[PDB]
Amino acid sequence: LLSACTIIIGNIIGSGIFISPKGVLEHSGSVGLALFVWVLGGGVTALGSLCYAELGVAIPKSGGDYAYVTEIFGGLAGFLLLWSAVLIMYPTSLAVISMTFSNYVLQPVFPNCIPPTTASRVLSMACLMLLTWVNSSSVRWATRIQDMFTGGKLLALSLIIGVGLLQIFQGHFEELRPSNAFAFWMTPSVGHLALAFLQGSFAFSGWNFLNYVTEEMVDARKNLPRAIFISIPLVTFVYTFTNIAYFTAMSPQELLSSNAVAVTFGEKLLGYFSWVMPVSVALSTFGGINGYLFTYSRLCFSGAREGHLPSLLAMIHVRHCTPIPALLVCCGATAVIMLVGDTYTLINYVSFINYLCYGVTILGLLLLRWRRPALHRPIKVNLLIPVAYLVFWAFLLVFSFISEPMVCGVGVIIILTGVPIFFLGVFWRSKPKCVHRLTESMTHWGQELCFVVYPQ
Amino acid sequence: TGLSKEELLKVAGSPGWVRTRWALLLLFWLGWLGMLAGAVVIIVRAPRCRELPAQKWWHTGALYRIGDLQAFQGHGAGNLAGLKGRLDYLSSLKVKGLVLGPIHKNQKDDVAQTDLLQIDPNFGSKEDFDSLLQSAKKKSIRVILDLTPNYRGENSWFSTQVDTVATKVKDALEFWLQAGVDGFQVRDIENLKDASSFLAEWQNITKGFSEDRLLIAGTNSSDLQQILSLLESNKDLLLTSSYLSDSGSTGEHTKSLVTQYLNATGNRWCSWSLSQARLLTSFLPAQLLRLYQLMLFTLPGTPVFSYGDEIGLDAAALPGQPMEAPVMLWDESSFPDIPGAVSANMTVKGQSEDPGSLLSLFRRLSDQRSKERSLLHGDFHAFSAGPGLFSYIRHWDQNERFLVVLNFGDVGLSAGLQASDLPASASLPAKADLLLSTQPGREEGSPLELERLKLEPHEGLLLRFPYA
Ligand SMILES: *[C@@H]1O[C@H](CO)[C@@H](O)[C@H](O)[C@H]1NC(C)=O
Ligand SMILES: *[C@@H]1O[C@H](CO)[C@@H](O)[C@H](O)[C@H]1NC(C)=O
Ligand SMILES: *[C@@H]1O[C@H](CO)[C@@H](O)[C@H](O)[C@H]1NC(C)=O
Ligand SMILES: *[C@@H]1O[C@H](CO)[C@@H](O)[C@H](O)[C@H]1NC(C)=O
Repeated sequence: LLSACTIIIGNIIGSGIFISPKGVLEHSGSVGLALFVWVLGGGVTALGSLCYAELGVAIPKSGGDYAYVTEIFGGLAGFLLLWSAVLIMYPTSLAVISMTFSNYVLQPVFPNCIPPTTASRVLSMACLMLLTWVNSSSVRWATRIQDMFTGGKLLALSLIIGVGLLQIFQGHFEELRPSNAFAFWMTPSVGHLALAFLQGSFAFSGWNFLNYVTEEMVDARKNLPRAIFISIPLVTFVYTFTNIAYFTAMSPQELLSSNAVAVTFGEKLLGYFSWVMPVSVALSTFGGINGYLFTYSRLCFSGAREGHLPSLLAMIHVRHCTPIPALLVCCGATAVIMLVGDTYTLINYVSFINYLCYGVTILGLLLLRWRRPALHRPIKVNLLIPVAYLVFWAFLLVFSFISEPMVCGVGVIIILTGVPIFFLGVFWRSKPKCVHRLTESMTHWGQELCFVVYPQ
Repeated sequence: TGLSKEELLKVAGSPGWVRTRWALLLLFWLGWLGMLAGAVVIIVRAPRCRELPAQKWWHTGALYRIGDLQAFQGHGAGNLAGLKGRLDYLSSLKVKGLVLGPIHKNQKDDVAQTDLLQIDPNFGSKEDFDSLLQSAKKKSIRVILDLTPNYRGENSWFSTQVDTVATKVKDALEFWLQAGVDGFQVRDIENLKDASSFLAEWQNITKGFSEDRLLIAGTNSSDLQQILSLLESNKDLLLTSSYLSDSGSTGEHTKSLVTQYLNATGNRWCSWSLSQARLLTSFLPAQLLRLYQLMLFTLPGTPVFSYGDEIGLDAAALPGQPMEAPVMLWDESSFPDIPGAVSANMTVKGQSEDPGSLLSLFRRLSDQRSKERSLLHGDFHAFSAGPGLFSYIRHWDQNERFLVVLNFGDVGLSAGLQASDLPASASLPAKADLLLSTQPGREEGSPLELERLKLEPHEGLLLRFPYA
């Protein structure tokens, strides 16, 4: 119950609420449409979470998306999903969080003009490398630091909501009235609505990470639906109230013109205490990066337990018992990604691929329902949830493909390049002795350099 | 699988790999510290943001003059209550103020009887004024009261002594700041003697209640030297005058007038209009309106328009309307004196559905002026133009730069843009996005070149380009 509700609230709330409001509103065209898109996401997440809970209690294996799909579709689909998660989802999320941290730190120095790009990128890399070193040094430090960052982010959200309520009680709700709420400065099309939903779904990303710890959950059958029902509506309410506070504190046009909505809020409302918030926001971004790294490691381990990834990525330090190669690979991939795109293009990439993976998993749930009707399932969901989610997912995917072909095409191409690697590596079991020698040499080099051994 | 054992790794990793690991860790830490030092280095030596100017309310948009309420609504509806219902349309035009009046008591050429402190019952009661002011304040449409002592007579300041008129004016100011008006306007100050002193005192009083109030003065002087006599002592006074009365239909002449007027006063805030109480169409043909509106909306100052100037209302091309206050046309029944003499093409109803109408251009330009920082308070710089062109750049800090090209001639010409007249932070790019043109037949959003661009007769182009 409350044991896991805390983790469900913790993994969902990262930094998206400090990025999405500018992206959503620009595409929503009005306060009402944006505040509706938020609640829409708050229900699409709930449906997917319920279906994921059903899948998790159906198959006791742990690993989440990687474990379920491999059970239902086979090795190829599982490897493709692992490839997409390793290359695109996690590194892009980390890059977005780091860029957000740099933007929020540099905004007070340049309040009316954009900060230099080189300084922002260098600062983001500095933060990312410091957190990678912290995660490589020890684990208890990382745990305590993550708890402190969670405290910081909850404090920031509570302060924003409280100031918004105080302003509401003072009689300042000009934008929320129907006369101003539905003042459309641009006719919203269907494709623009799809892009707005892609931007607004980043704030809810990370809700399926609970499925990575299902084996560690005590009595999942009863607590899991209760946890979902307690968590998802509360998160939706918190996000909607934060958006309401943002809109009551500043005008939509001036909100769109700021690179840090929260910073403008703090500048105009907190006055002298403004400096309190951008620090308290920054901690939140920290609490993202660290946490994501943890999940990355707990994926790579699994990626080697099924024989899909090289064993060198699953080894731990001899003394400190930390997964150094996984963190190094994650840092390298994120640093490579950060040089190329902008924050919102990366958000579009990660949201598109996240929804593709969710749809594939739900279709796998339906196929499992068809193929194994005698399987003992502790909880059974109605077909309405999977069919509605599948229809919504299909419409969103076609509309986003039409709206922005380039980024979705690049993502699909990157996913498709994973098939030949799988066929050459795992399907092909007649590797020449040269390949075996190269693999053994690289594993020995990694073991000697990083001082790591296979977990016992 | 293939891997080294824990004891095997400890045996192998003892002799020399410890030194390599320590060296790599130290190199990583040194690289991180150098990275942070570099970050601080570029942060310190980066260009700094420019400071905002803290604009007033009569700075972010145009004003809308209403000479008489009788012709604004028509017969049977010329009242303050009737005007209260037009606030929706007035906010649709995105104006920032109304020059309303005169509505004070003035029967005929009687100094003692003329009371500036009492509202004429014909135009409504004081309760109607309070309700209108509250409704306009809720909609952010500030109301400025005209205070011409005599508007029904040939003399706007009476033929007798004027010091009692000045006392009445001062009492009117104090009373109407008690009421809550957001400014005042006086007209025909030519006939006023020593008007500089009274103008200074009235600015004094008006600014004495708050810093968010203004005084507007109007005159018919068409020469440059006289205006500086009035502005030599007052520096926050909006002075509308017939400085652009003569047309000339030449871009270079208008450029000379605008540049000389700006340079003579420095760079102070101005007001751009062709008269004090007259429409654009009195001095312009049909084809020049769509260009003059763009020029007025793209110049540094506070544009001042009269009612009917957004639909090109004219009194010289439609019999039955006096030139002082033509009847505003909303539909085909707005002019019943001569039935069938109006078309659903010269009314508000018939132009709110036509993208190519003048009202659409008015609304688009007002929206662009009321939001973009460069048009709000950006620096204005004019460079060399063509045979009959007038081109200028609006640029502020890092925001979007705007270029305006206007052709007052009747013969097609070329761009002929010459550089070396702008600062290094506002150099013209090779290709610039095109916002709008005054005539149909131009593709919007297409990046046009600035070296082979050709001008159609009586055409103006508004273009954008981000910081470069
Ligand atoms: C306005 O009046 C005040 C009070 O007499 C005086 O201090 C101030 O200088 C006056 N301002 C101008 C511009 O004359
Ligand atoms: C301006 O006013 C003066 C003085 O009354 C008058 O002689 C002159 O004709 C006026 N000019 C115009 C253009 O109305
Ligand atoms: C304005 O006057 C100054 C000083 O005499 C002169 O240098 C400048 O060229 C003038 N500007 C124009 C546009 O005539
Ligand atoms: C519409 O009004 C314009 C401007 O007065 C005029 O040139 C045109 O002929 C009118 N069109 C019709 C169909 O009456």
